[PDB]
Amino acid sequence: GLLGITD
Repeated sequence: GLLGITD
């Protein structure tokens, strides 16, 4: 989820 990156 962080900046849309994986988590």
